[PDB]
Amino acid sequence: ERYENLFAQLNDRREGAFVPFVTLGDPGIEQSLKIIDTLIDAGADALELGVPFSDPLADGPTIQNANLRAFAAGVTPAQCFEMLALIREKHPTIPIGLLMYANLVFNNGIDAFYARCEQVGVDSVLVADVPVEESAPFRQAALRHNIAPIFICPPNADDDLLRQVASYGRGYTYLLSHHLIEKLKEYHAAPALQGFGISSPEQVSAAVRAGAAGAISGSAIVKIIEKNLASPKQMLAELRSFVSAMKAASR
Amino acid sequence: ERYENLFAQLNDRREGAFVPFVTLGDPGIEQSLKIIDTLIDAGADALELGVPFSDPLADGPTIQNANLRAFAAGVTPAQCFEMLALIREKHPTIPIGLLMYANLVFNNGIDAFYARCEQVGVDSVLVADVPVEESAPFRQAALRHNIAPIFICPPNADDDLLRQVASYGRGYTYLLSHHLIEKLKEYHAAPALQGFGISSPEQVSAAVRAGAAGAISGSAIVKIIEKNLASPKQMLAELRSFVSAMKAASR
Amino acid sequence: TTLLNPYFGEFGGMYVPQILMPALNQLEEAFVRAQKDPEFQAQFADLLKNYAGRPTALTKCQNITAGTRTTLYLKREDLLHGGAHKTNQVLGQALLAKRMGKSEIIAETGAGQHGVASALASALLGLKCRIYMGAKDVERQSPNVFRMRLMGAEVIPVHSGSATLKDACNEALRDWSGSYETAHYMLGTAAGPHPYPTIVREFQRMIGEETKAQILDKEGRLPDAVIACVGGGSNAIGMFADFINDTSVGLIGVEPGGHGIETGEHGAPLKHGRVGIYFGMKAPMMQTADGQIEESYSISAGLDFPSVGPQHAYLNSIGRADYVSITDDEALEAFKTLCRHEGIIPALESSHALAHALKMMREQPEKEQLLVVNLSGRGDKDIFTVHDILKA
Amino acid sequence: TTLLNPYFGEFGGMYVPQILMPALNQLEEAFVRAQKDPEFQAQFADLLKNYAGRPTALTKCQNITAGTRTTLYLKREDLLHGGAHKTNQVLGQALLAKRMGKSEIIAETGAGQHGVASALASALLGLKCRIYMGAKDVERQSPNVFRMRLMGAEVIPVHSGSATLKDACNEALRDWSGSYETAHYMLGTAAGPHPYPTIVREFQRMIGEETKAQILDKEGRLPDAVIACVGGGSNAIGMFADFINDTSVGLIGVEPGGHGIETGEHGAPLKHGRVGIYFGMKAPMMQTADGQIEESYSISAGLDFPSVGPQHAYLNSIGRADYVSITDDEALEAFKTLCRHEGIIPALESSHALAHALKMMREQPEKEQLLVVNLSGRGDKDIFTVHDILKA
Ligand SMILES: Cc1ncc(COP(=O)(O)O)c(CN[C@@H](CO)C(=O)O)c1O
Ligand SMILES: Cc1ncc(COP(=O)(O)O)c(CN[C@@H](CO)C(=O)O)c1O
Ligand SMILES: O=C(NCCOP(=O)(O)O)c1ccc(OC(F)(F)F)cc1
Ligand SMILES: O=C(NCCOP(=O)(O)O)c1ccc(OC(F)(F)F)cc1
Ligand code: NA
Ligand code: NA
Repeated sequence: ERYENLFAQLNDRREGAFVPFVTLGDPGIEQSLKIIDTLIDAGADALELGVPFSDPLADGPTIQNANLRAFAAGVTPAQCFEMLALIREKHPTIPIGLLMYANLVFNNGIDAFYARCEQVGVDSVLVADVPVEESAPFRQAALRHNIAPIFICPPNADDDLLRQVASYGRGYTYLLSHHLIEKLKEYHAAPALQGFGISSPEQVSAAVRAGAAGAISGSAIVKIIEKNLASPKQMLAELRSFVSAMKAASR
Repeated sequence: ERYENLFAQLNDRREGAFVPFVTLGDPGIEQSLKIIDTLIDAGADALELGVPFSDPLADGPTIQNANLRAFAAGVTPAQCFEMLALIREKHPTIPIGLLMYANLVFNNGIDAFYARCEQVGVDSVLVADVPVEESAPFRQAALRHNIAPIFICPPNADDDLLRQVASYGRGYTYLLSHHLIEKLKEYHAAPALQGFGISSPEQVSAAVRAGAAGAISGSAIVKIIEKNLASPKQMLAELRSFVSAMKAASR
Repeated sequence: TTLLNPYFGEFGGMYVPQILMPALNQLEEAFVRAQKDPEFQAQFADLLKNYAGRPTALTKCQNITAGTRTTLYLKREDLLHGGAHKTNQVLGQALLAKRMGKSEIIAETGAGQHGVASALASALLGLKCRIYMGAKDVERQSPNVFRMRLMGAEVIPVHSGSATLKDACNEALRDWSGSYETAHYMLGTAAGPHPYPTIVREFQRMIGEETKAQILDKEGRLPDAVIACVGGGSNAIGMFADFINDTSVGLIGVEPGGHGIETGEHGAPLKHGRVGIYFGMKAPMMQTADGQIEESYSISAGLDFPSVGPQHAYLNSIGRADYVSITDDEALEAFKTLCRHEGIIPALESSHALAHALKMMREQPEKEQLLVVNLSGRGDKDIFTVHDILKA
Repeated sequence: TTLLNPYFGEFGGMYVPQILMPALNQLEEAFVRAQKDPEFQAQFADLLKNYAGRPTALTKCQNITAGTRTTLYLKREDLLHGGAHKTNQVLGQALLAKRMGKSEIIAETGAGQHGVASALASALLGLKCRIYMGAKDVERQSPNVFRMRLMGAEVIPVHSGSATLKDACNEALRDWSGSYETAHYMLGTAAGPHPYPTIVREFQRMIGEETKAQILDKEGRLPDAVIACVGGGSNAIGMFADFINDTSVGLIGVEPGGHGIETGEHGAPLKHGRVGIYFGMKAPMMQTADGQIEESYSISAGLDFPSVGPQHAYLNSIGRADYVSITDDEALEAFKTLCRHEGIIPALESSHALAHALKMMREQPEKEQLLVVNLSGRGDKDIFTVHDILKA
């Protein structure tokens, strides 16, 4: 619902969406909540938030350390959901998506996980290690709780996969970093957001020109956090400048 | 010749022979020459002298160390022969026998070794690691140079061996520590001298009573040397007392 | 879609990022084709026989069973080139890599045994071998690390996470996700995403096939039970496979009990863990109440995989195979006993399997039973560890 | 008198104290009887196959000979239980000890490989094993010393002399002289007093017998030459034996050249020593101009016997076999080359044999030749030594 409204509003303004990613609890609960509020105040159209996991086999060094820092802070899934509830209570319309690892969703029951997402106000969930081939239980539980199941459209994909992602995905299609973008639209796929490697304003403008509904940036965001650990204030200042720049490029 | 004269003279006196053993050059050339003169002055009827060898596989710990001490002194076979020449020049009638290891005899030629023995005045040679079965070259070379080849009559022997030792041996038969003594005499074997483990006067009297022509003692002698290393004088004093005691028992 | 079933009951699957699915599908197809290719089978058999030393002996251990009605045989994988069963399947996977036109090899290792096997196979077959190992394991496995380098393999320390096997596993996957085009990920156990559990089983199946032929030749009948340790599950499924349809033959897998199941310091997820999704599969695992993945503790470095092969979880669920645990001390006793009574130094991993066979014998001395223990590897590598312990 | 000829030309004999002759005669008679006893042969064959792992593979090494007309095969004694060829004959000698009604075993060892073999055989066959080792070797072979103790053998350090192998040999003889009634001296190489050179050759002859059968099966013809390292001479005569009457087959023994023959620091008495009498035999030896016995220097601990088997000295004298030497550095290069190109870690002893084969190939690249190198043992035991060196 929030993704639908967002893209409709962004379309009426002929502008793309800029979606930053950060790990919940990194480098701490308090600072993370502040980081998130800064990202929103800076121009973020939506948020992608990660729940600290012991073995993030889909993340590079930068995010691996974000999780490490989060764990050093004692961050747990239960606390992440408390943070999510708070974030939603403060920001009613911004789309909030989670980046999860399968075991955290499966742990206490898949249905229960998505039910918790709905109660705190989450809009979408992308499970990193669940390919479309194993997605049935997950997207079914997502749909039952009005949560959009996010699917990754890889660059090394084919027609078959494109059709699956288009019919199974909701909210937005995660386009890994043109022709695919056209195919997705042809198959009525959820708006495409390009991710992976997006760290400059020009890349954001490029994505929107290619036909994507927007772009997602994480590592670039996380790097600002890790390089200003000893300077909480400077960290926020830098974050604001980066997001504002990336957001401006989407217009 | 010297063994023949010795046993004849000892027979006319109804007494056994006491033959001590020592390693040449132990603990040094000078002290060794003094040790030898003391043994002779104390009552030794004959001498058995060892030439330092790297691997005395037929000697226990006591003698193993005698060789070690000799080597620490830089004693060599050439020097041992110089000592032998000197000993003979000082004592013309005492029988002198060598205890050798095969490689020292074989090294520069077997014939040459026995020829050197004859020139310095040695009377017999017992090669520790040359059984009667391999003795041909050795006893032949010994006989050619008027040297008595000494053979070991083990306790675990049999008639066959007894006959061989009796016909091949000269000077004296080395009887390893009764019935064998009788057999040897029956076969006209060289006078028997009992060795190995002889360390007390009673053992010397026992050997003579059994029918042996005498007894050989080494380790007991060497132990006196090693236990008085720091007291050259005391060493000799003790040696004299021991030999005199052992000799007295042969009368 | 796939050519073969990715599941064993509820266990298994292909829980990997979408990016890696083409690599798995390619591998499955290559495997299926290789299995029906007489030429591939001939080459694999040639290497196993003339390079690795197969068949391995089936040794009757008469001294250890004295005074009981137990007859015990040891399948000697300790005599295989490399010192462990790991060599069998790496040779097959290496040939598969070549069949797919790949020139590089990626491997993960904890104890270093699979790493050494991967390195030797790569040296022989002209493959550029890259091995990931938890920094903590690298530190305590200097010998194996040197052997790998001596054989031309690049050893890469992984400092992320707990810096152990599971972390090395993650690193291997992240590497392969962007290099599968030219490199093959040689997984070291019968776990991970389909088709690995199936491929590893098939490339280790000769252990059980040989054992069956040898036991029939020597005893004229099948064993009452075959026993093997279970870290990831490869040596055990290799032994079990050919006997699965022989209902009278018991299949007993032995997980490490560490300091004791009640202490929480063990490596027995199959019987004392909880099902989860990690390392590309749905299987029982060592995990916190929150769902974070934990490490498996054991005196033996090789029984460190924090989960277990999906086929073992399935065989357990339907009651075809039974799984038990053996503690550090029980394994140590078995290690000392085999050394002193049979003159064979077993790997500490294998010692867990032997320890359970000894328990079966000792608990019921007058029970007539024919047992086969899979001696997965030799223990020359564990000499120092055992020394430090006994000396302590 | 004896049943068999104690000499090979002028070399050999029984140069031991008269006290030990009955023990040698008893052993010779027991050996002769055992050789014509189908029951003994059956038992020995059973142990070799089902316990030790025979037959061992004959591996074709294709990568190392690339670009030349040399075809090289490696006889894999490294895959034998224990890690070296030593295991073959200890099993036979252990059975002989039992045939004579002896319950104790005396053994000498330098590197510790024969010691471990003696210990494992004694553990299996219920023999009380006592092993003598030079104190200096004990200090640098802690691993092997522990393996021996783990397998129930008593390791006795020898501090006499240079405290090395030759001194251990003397100690073994002095012990046996007064215990031969209940104990058997299990000599570890094809040297010493008759009947040992003959017995060891016969109990190692399967190496060459298998190699002949395997090479005929694989190449359809006999090798142009078989190559083996020579410490005491057992693995080499084991390989040579069945080929002696095949005049077209060259027999090449490789002695350790250490730092170089011209430095005097080597272990090549056959070609650079002088004939002498020691350790119960007349053979070429490392000795001073005065006749004192010296030690053999080599980077490899196993090529430390200061003399050489009498049959090798004889085969050399009549020109049937040729002997050469390989330096520490040449052996090290061969060790590294086999690891990197064939995935096999050879013993540093065996590396000397490989180094010479590599020289034969490299010196005349276009010479067509079929060579077999006897890989006497695996080199896991040498990993640290090679490491310290390369690191240095
Ligand atoms: C002799 C032996 N026996 C058993 C095992 C356990 O694995 P398996 O259950 O796959 O058979 C291992 C594993 N070794 C793995 C995990 O550390 C490695 O990376 O080397 C082994 O080396
Ligand atoms: C793998 C290997 N290859 C070769 C040799 C040399 O002996 P050989 O010449 O008798 O064959 C040895 C000897 N090892 C002897 C001497 O130290 C021992 O006591 O263990 C060995 O262990
Ligand atoms: O959005 C997230 N990525 C942040 C990384 O930073 P960036 O490089 O800027 O996207 C992100 C998205 C999907 C994901 O799973 C998988 F890898 F499988 F696709 C992992 C991380
Ligand atoms: O006479 C010598 N022994 C001195 C040892 O002291 P002791 O115990 O008193 O004889 C002596 C005699 C023979 C010998 O060779 C062999 F052992 F083979 F027989 C070795 C030493
Ligand atoms: Na496990
Ligand atoms: Na030698």
